[PDB]
Amino acid sequence: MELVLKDAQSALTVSETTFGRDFNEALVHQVVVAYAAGARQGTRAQKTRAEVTGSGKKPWRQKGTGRARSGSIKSPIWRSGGVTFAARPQDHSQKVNKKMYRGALKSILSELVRQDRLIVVEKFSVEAPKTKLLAQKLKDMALEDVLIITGELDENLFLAARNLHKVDVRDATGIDPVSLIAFDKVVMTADAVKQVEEMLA
Amino acid sequence: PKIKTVRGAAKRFKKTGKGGFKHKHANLRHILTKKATKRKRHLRPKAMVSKGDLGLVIACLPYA
Amino acid sequence: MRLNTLSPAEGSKKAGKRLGRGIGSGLGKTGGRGHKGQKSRSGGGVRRGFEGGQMPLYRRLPKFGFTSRKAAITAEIRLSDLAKVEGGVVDLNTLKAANIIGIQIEFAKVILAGEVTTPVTVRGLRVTKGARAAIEAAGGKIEE
Amino acid sequence: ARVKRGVIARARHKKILKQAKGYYGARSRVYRVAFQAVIKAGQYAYRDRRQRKRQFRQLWIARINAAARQNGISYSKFINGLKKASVEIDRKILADIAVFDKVAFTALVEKAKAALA
RNA sequence: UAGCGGCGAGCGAACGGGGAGCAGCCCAGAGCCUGAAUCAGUGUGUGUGUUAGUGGAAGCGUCUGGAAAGGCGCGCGAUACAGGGUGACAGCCCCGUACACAAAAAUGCACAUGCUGUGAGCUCGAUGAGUAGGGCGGGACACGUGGUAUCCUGUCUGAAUAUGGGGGGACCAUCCUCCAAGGCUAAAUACUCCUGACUGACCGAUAGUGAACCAGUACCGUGAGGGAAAGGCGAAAAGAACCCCGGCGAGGGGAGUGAAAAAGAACCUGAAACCGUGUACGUACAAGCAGUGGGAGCACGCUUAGGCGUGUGACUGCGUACCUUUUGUAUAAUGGGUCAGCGACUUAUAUUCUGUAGCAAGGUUAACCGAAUAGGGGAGCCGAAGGGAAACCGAGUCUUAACU
RNA sequence: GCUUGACUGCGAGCGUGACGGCGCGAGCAGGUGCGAAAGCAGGUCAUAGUGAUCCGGUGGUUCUGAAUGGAAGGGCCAUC
Ligand SMILES: [K+]
Ligand SMILES: [K+]
Ligand SMILES: [K+]
Ligand SMILES: [K+]
Ligand SMILES: [K+]
Ligand SMILES: [K+]
Ligand SMILES: [K+]
Ligand SMILES: [K+]
Ligand SMILES: [K+]
Ligand SMILES: [K+]
Ligand SMILES: [K+]
Ligand SMILES: [K+]
Ligand SMILES: [K+]
Ligand SMILES: [K+]
Ligand SMILES: [K+]
Ligand SMILES: [Mg+2]
Ligand SMILES: [Mg+2]
Ligand SMILES: [Mg+2]
Ligand SMILES: [Mg+2]
Ligand SMILES: [Mg+2]
Ligand SMILES: [Mg+2]
Ligand SMILES: [Mg+2]
Ligand SMILES: [Mg+2]
Ligand SMILES: [Mg+2]
Ligand SMILES: [Mg+2]
Ligand SMILES: [Mg+2]
Ligand SMILES: [Mg+2]
Ligand SMILES: [Mg+2]
Ligand SMILES: [Mg+2]
Ligand SMILES: [Mg+2]
Ligand SMILES: [Mg+2]
Ligand SMILES: [Mg+2]
Ligand SMILES: [Mg+2]
Ligand SMILES: [Mg+2]
Ligand SMILES: [Mg+2]
Ligand SMILES: [Mg+2]
Ligand SMILES: [Mg+2]
Ligand SMILES: [Mg+2]
Ligand SMILES: [Mg+2]
Ligand SMILES: [Mg+2]
Ligand SMILES: [Mg+2]
Ligand SMILES: [Mg+2]
Ligand SMILES: [Mg+2]
Ligand SMILES: [Mg+2]
Ligand SMILES: [Mg+2]
Ligand SMILES: [Mg+2]
Ligand SMILES: [Mg+2]
Ligand SMILES: [Mg+2]
Ligand SMILES: [Mg+2]
Ligand SMILES: [Mg+2]
Ligand SMILES: [Mg+2]
Ligand SMILES: [Mg+2]
Ligand SMILES: [Mg+2]
Ligand SMILES: [Mg+2]
Ligand SMILES: [Mg+2]
Ligand SMILES: [Mg+2]
Ligand SMILES: [Mg+2]
Ligand SMILES: [Mg+2]
Ligand SMILES: [Mg+2]
Ligand SMILES: [Mg+2]
Ligand SMILES: [Mg+2]
Ligand SMILES: [Mg+2]
Repeated sequence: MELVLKDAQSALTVSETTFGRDFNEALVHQVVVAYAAGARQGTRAQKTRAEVTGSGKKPWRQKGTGRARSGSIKSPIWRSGGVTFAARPQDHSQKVNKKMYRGALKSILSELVRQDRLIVVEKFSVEAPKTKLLAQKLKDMALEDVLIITGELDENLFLAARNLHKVDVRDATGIDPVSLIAFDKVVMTADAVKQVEEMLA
Repeated sequence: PKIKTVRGAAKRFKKTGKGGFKHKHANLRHILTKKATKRKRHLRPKAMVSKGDLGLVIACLPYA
Repeated sequence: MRLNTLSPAEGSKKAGKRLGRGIGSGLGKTGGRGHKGQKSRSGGGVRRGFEGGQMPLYRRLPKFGFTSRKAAITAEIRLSDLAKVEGGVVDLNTLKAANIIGIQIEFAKVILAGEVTTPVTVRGLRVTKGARAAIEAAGGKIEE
Repeated sequence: ARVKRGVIARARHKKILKQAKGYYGARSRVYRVAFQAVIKAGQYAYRDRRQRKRQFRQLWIARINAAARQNGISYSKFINGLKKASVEIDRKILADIAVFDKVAFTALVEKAKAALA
């Protein structure tokens, strides 16, 4: 399988397994959901009837008052009482089998190629750490919402991309499944494609 | 936490190849003189747990 | 392929039961617990093996046997494991290095399970009659 | 993810109270009472879709009987006569003709009497 | 798991393996020798942080509007599009932010070199006694006295001390291994009254702290102690000059402000129960879960002028609420005065089954490392073989002297 | 009258039980009694005469034996 470079107009050979496989929606869905679950902080709590501030005194005697029987001022039935099943901090992260993670990335990358959302270049860089330069470069390439994957992340390109919310600049080791789907186009350097090829195999 | 085995059940049942349980027969501990040799002979080999009882045994032995 | 065009496989995500949310649900009111008794109660239900007070099965049957400490340090090797070692000599140490047996295993037996299709020297392991024939038929040898 | 119930609870209560318009006292004002009133109104309406068919047939028969007896024959003989004459006009139509076209009703009675004779 | 266990309920290791972190020393003493090692207290330069700060880019026109940050048009900054504010939603109006800088004085830290005390090196010698061990009682060990090792000791005793002694789960022999009865020692580990910054598929005034508010207050209690309710005018007070009724009232009507005053301070929105005024229709010869099916009349709309719509509902068929609990409830059994708000199958971990996805005779990693949701890490776990109490044998095995 | 089949190992198949269990059983191996032999005999005309498990005792034992040899303790078989 071959992908033509836009600037150079050569032919970078790639594996059919990585860049030409069928889209496994069910697999991709699981990995994308797991990724979003991994982002959750899970920091919260409420107070059970044990944790609400107050006395353990029985509010009124069991029998004879003509009132419903009461035991705790902290009862979840009562205003100001405990939460029946009060939350605690939770870890929402899921296991993703290594092979399912890698399988999902190969499905995603293959689908980006089929949809013409993967753009391979020989090189992508800026002269100075200047946002205006990168903004002009993306205008020249007819790019707007773009994930740029480099083999080695340039400091000038990092700093130039930082204030453009539509643009993100990654190393090949820092690819994630959600980002490949989320951005409209994915620009990869030739060197990045080889590292991703080697990573997924 | 981990389920705890009912340790008394683990001393009385062993899991077989197809997932049944073997046990030792009752009635061969004592008061043996009055029992016929035939009856005792048939109580010597291990037996399989019956269908009605498998649910009870499985509950007791989650790591069988 | 967008974040709002991904769906789970059909059948992969069944909705959980929610008890006590009205007539239409089919689990309203009693929440599938029926009427009264110990099993209807919060925290209600009898322990594992309890039979209502009748001497339970795991107490009316006798204990038997003892546990062998030697069995815990004895392993079985399949013929399919013999090729997995490095360098064509099968002994305890090479089996341990290949992650075939645990490090505390002191005794091992090769059994007729799977196939051996290469000459292997087996040294210091017991071998079954059938495994011996299979190893020797593949040009192997067995050393006590 | 705390959920407040007010907006949905209000809509549900208002839906019931709208169906209880015209009912007396708490039955058009008070949710607990209105809900019972609306369920019972539904139960009766179900029952009375069946009863309506019974009540109308009863009315048609009573009127056919009156009109037949003005023409010198009982309902029971009249119906027998029409069946023997192979007339398949149903009771709703017979009762309508009995009121609105007396002459046509007399012709049906004469047909019935001829089939019986 | 091994075990412990009225062998019940339950309790529950270690060996060994993978990791984090890593560090070793001194006295029980004389000698030779100088005070070499290094830890404390007190200095003082050198950085490096802390306690105030400084600079910090770039926008106009027009439309709607009370007001523009919104729409439309055409520009500009961006190592700054974190965030907050501004009369509606602002990269460019303001405060910031990225980035670059700053300390008279005090101070944490890290090295540096003084002074004070501390003494290393080496050879020769020494090697913790009412102790170990025992008897009795108890306790601790996963181990409940058990066949019970080991540890602690209240009580009574009581060694050998390196040609010696402890341990290896009753005990003995053999072998192996260690040296008690003196002491010190960083790191990996535990926690947050408190300080700063940042974050949240956490709450949003009956929630969230008891407490968004002058709350541990009011209030209750002799006292310990218990313990509330209660947030929102508007962009701006521009918080209503003045006039009128009234008691030089309360309250109101004007006027005026404002985009708005049914935003007027009893102030955003302003539900429901509950209480009124007005209009249409019904209702004073009529018996009951109050509706439902049928249905005239009246009123008001529409208008093929046939009818339709809306409200009401004379008269008439049928018709004993709901929940709960029960063999069975109109039941004269239970519960609810009504409304609004809140109020009950959850969460964690283990285990089994079903569905679904991955990989497949394999599958999968844990801690941890890693800036890494990646990648590393296969220690382990499950599976591919069973039979037997077990030794053991093994596609068989057990049973039995041996199987038809 | 003569005897020890009131045998040991097993058991096709079946009955009866929620289960634990209980019952009936030709036939096979070993060894036996009676009878001349065919054959019969695994107690008694049959149906009551009974007590799970734990804990422990006694005898036996090609099992186990916490460094190793033993032993203790445990297992298995018989029995209380
Ligand atoms: K960016
Ligand atoms: K159920
Ligand atoms: K504008
Ligand atoms: K702003
Ligand atoms: K002593
Ligand atoms: K020694
Ligand atoms: K409180
Ligand atoms: K409160
Ligand atoms: K009626
Ligand atoms: K009752
Ligand atoms: K009563
Ligand atoms: K489950
Ligand atoms: K599964
Ligand atoms: K067999
Ligand atoms: K025989
Ligand atoms: Mg609360
Ligand atoms: Mg991983
Ligand atoms: Mg016995
Ligand atoms: Mg149901
Ligand atoms: Mg109930
Ligand atoms: Mg009952
Ligand atoms: Mg029940
Ligand atoms: Mg309870
Ligand atoms: Mg391994
Ligand atoms: Mg909310
Ligand atoms: Mg109303
Ligand atoms: Mg500025
Ligand atoms: Mg506004
Ligand atoms: Mg010593
Ligand atoms: Mg000792
Ligand atoms: Mg002692
Ligand atoms: Mg002792
Ligand atoms: Mg003692
Ligand atoms: Mg003790
Ligand atoms: Mg014991
Ligand atoms: Mg010892
Ligand atoms: Mg001591
Ligand atoms: Mg509050
Ligand atoms: Mg509110
Ligand atoms: Mg007071
Ligand atoms: Mg305001
Ligand atoms: Mg006034
Ligand atoms: Mg407002
Ligand atoms: Mg208001
Ligand atoms: Mg009238
Ligand atoms: Mg009258
Ligand atoms: Mg009247
Ligand atoms: Mg009346
Ligand atoms: Mg009607
Ligand atoms: Mg009636
Ligand atoms: Mg009753
Ligand atoms: Mg009834
Ligand atoms: Mg009554
Ligand atoms: Mg009642
Ligand atoms: Mg009651
Ligand atoms: Mg009541
Ligand atoms: Mg096995
Ligand atoms: Mg059989
Ligand atoms: Mg006991
Ligand atoms: Mg030994
Ligand atoms: Mg030993
Ligand atoms: Mg023994």
